[PDB]
Amino acid sequence: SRWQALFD
Amino acid sequence: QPIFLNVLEAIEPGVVCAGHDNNQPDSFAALLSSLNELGERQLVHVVKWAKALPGFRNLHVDDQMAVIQYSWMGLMVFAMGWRSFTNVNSRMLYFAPDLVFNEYRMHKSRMYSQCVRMRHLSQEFGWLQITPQEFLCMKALLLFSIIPVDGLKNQKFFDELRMNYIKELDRIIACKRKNPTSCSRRFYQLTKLLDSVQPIARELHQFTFDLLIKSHMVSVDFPEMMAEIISVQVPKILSGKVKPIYFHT
Ligand SMILES: C[C@]12CCC(=O)C[C@@H]1CC[C@@H]1[C@@H]2CC[C@]2(C)[C@@H](O)CC[C@@H]12
Repeated sequence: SRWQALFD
Repeated sequence: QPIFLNVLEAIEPGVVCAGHDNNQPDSFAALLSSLNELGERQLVHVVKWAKALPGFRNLHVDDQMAVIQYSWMGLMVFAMGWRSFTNVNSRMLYFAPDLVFNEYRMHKSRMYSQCVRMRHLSQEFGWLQITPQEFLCMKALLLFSIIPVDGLKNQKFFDELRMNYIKELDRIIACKRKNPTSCSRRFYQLTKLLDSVQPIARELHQFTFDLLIKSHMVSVDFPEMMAEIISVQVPKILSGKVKPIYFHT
């Protein structure tokens, strides 16, 4: 998930 | 020293290209697939921008993801309106340097009525003589303008943060005016402008959701993050679980 990786 | 404005101007995202092949015909599939890619790309910049905003990190990590997931449409449309205004004088929709919509494309994309409304928004920047500072404070406020009706994890800090950004906008208006009637008139005009963004974002939300459902039948590609947010978060807005915060009734 690129999204979670964006926050992480 | 205007610390707040210093920050907003410093973190403002730069140019983002859609990567559109301007050589191929203006088809619905091609135009929308490129608009989807642009969104995916701008999503990255919106996340980095938001995290660098004053006080944003005080929000619970889950609330941070939530407000971004609900407000991105409005945030992107508002900034696009500003780009159009400052670039093509609001005569065309300046989505990206490589993806400018003329009337033909507005029709081809099958979202001409929505594009007309976005053009109107864009013209308002001109009609109201919105300054770059007003634009920046208003855009920051749009991030805090849509939340779940059941509230956020730490709703109380979200409320304080939103209140502070309203205070900053009011301050920017008063930092350039001495008369109370003028300040009061301006604050009215700007809060009215902010409110007008929601109806537009709503139409786009409905449009993109419907498009996602049958994207495989119309040959429209949806990037990963866009597909996830549109099938998980957008439906919460369309079903009434998440609602905009209007200034006026
Ligand atoms: C946010 C974007 C892309 C970023 C921008 O400049 C504003 C523009 C408004 C229309 C959106 C588009 C992203 C992709 C969408 C959501 C399409 O699926 C239908 C409406 C499009």
